[PDB]
Amino acid sequence: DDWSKPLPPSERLEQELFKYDDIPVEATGNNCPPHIESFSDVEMGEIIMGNIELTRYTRPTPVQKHAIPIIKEKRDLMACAQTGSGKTAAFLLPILSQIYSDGPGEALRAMKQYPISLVLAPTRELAVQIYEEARKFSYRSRVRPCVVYGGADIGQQIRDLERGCHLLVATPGRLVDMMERGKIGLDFCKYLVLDEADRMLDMGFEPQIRRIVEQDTMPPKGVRHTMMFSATFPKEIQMLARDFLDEYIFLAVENITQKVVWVEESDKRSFLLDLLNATGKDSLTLVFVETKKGADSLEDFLYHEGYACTSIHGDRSQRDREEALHQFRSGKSPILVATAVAARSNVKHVINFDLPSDIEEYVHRIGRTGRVGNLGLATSFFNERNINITKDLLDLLVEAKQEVPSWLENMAYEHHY
Amino acid sequence: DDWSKPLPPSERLEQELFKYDDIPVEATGNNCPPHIESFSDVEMGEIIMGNIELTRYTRPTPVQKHAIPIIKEKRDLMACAQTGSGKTAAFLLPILSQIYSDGPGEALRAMKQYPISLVLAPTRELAVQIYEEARKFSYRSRVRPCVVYGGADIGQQIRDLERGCHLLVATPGRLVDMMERGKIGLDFCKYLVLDEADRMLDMGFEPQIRRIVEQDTMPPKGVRHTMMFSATFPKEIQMLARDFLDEYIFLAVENITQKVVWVEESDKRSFLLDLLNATGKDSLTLVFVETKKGADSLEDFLYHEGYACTSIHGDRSQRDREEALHQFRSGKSPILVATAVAARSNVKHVINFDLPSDIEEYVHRIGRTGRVGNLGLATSFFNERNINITKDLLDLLVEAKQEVPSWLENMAYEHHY
RNA sequence: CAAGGUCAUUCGCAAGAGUGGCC
RNA sequence: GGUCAUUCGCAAGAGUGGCCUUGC
Ligand SMILES: [Cl-]
Ligand SMILES: [Cl-]
Ligand SMILES: [Cl-]
Ligand SMILES: [Cl-]
Ligand SMILES: [Cl-]
Ligand SMILES: [Cl-]
Ligand SMILES: [Cl-]
Repeated sequence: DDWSKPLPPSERLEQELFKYDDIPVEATGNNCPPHIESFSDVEMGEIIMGNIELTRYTRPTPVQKHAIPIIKEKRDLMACAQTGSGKTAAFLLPILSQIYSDGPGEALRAMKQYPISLVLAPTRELAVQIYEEARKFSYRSRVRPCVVYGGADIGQQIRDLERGCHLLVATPGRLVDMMERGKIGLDFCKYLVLDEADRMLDMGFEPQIRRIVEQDTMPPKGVRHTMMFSATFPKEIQMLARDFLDEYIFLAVENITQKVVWVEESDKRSFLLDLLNATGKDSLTLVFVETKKGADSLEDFLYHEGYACTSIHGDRSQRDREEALHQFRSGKSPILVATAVAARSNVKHVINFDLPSDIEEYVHRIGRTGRVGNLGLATSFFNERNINITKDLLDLLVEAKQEVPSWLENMAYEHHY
Repeated sequence: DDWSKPLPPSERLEQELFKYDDIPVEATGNNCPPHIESFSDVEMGEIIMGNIELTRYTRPTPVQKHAIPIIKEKRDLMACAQTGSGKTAAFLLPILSQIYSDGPGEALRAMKQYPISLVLAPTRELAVQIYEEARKFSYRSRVRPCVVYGGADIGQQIRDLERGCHLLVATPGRLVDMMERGKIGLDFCKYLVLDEADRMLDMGFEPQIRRIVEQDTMPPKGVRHTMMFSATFPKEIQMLARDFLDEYIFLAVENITQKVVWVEESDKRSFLLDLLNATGKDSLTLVFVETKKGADSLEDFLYHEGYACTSIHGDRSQRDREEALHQFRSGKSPILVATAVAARSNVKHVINFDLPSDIEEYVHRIGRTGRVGNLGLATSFFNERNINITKDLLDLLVEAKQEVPSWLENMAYEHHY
């Protein structure tokens, strides 16, 4: 009855089983656990780490970087995250990891089915999707996932439950039916997550959810560990979160024309001058560069060429920074040269004089333009010093439905394949 | 009382804690388990895999690649391996891995000290060395190693034991002393390894070893798991192995002048012709090349230049191979051109026309010369295509006390550092 | 003094390419 | 055909190193 010990392998089973808008992400709450950079930063045990290998799962998605460490400290979570941010692994990994570590508990040890974990989904296509990922992370484990949803044969689902159910995925209406039929009890449900809670509300599932969570045998908030996921955060969702969550963490996650052009290092100042000379009366331009001395040298160059500009970087005093922000937003010096210091308001044009080394700085940078309904332009200079970001920038431009330079996908092929 | 679960970390403790002759290696026995290429191919659990990370052990030494899989399948082992082959990790990792997996057993649960594992060493230099390696692999575990040796204060060792001892490292004379004093009992010793058994015999420790292993409470062979390590294998060691081991696996692991020279690809045939033209009357030369058609094209070249040579590679029939070995061994065609097919007798000169991609194939190749008391010569041609083996070949030449080309250690610096 | 990113190398993992060897 | 091993490109993890960027 050790649940941290992996079962004997099975290769037949093995082969059967085996976006960018969400990168500005902030979690706020009491003693919020800091976000991780890799699945290695949390110790989720042999089975979980094993099955992570088998999925070929590489790095944690932005939501996974913040959700996973929150879940592992058994803190409730209200997460506003969209379809495609890696929500499923974000809660399935730490929950199962804890289930392996603790085992089934003396109630189910000295023993209808009692799932230790209940995942509620609005639709059949998402319930099955969550279920399929649960089997991949429960492979070679004694934890058996099940899935239960309306619109299909209830007789076959009943037959699957009786083969054992410790993690249950379900749609609200079909789960209510299984408890009236006395096939499921929630008396030992220590983990409850609600996926796409907004859609679950939109589809009219609140009475079933309140019946599942409040009018029956499920342990209350503070005892059970609760997670809510929803793409939008209207007040209806906030009131359900205050009803269902306890001392929780709030986690929150392209009207911009993006142009990438090839510019050799010795041509960058000339290319910049041409972009500035085509800039309107009082449009503000944000010029991002790599190094503090780069920002210093470039502001002097622009001054000697007759452009009213200013500068800001990490070694600037808070006073020097305020002076630059004054001249910039008064329009007197409408060009601001900055390092990463100014990646994290109403800027019309962001120029990546130097592209950054990682795709996340690129997101933060272009996020200073094209704000709240305005039109924004982001122009980036690219050469051989930037192949380290070829593949991630190409993937981003494709997702953003931006024009992709034909030579850029050619260099992604030639370097990565 | 779960021993697979890691303890809370400890920062202070962490930084407190954190050859090439041995690579022709063969294990023979009944259903001998196959050798591994990485520590990952055997599942030694969270704690072990953890602490391997923390020591930064990257790959298994040749002895480890064969010993570890043998130990994990609970097979006795007689290993002829020298100090410096990674013996300690070879038995410490799988033994501790199993102890974590099984725990202490229901005997020690309901409870002088009873070590589950006893390591016997000839000297305190090796006892302390093994003990320090055991602490690195038992960090954050509930398994406590101890070390006990003559020549030091027995009073301090006694008080270390009663803080708990599950893995005991000891010298024979000081151990028997502890069991006469009733401080150590062997009634639960399921793992026994004897390190440098030859030296232990040389130093006169057989009566103590026979008293420890045969005349007291240690479980007999076939019940306990026994491993013997010794640098030499005289018949005295073999008789001790037949008394102490049960259905065991036998594991067995610089009179060659080695020259490395820079040869561009278009110059190799010219360089080879000069080596052949300086070859004695009835000396046999082995010329190793990379590809089968490389071997074909080179035997044709040597033929059209008037050299009696022959060839062998993987796509040659057993008949074609015997014909080539006939002309080679008779002296009629004293040059044999071969791929790796002939790396694994009385060869005077081995020429690595093409250096191999891995350092293991290199030694197997040079092992065909300088055998049975004969000064052998090994000539290797090197260029840009062989930088992948720069550091392994440089390290090997240094250990072999061979002359190192000054340009070779310079290219190791510029590529790896 | 803390964080993070990139680059070199070492190392385990997958996909891919090339080559070698075994039946 | 089927198995195995090595190397190289890339993806991702850990350490060393170098470089750079931030916070105080
Ligand atoms: Cl439903
Ligand atoms: Cl339950
Ligand atoms: Cl200031
Ligand atoms: Cl050793
Ligand atoms: Cl002694
Ligand atoms: Cl014992
Ligand atoms: Cl034949």
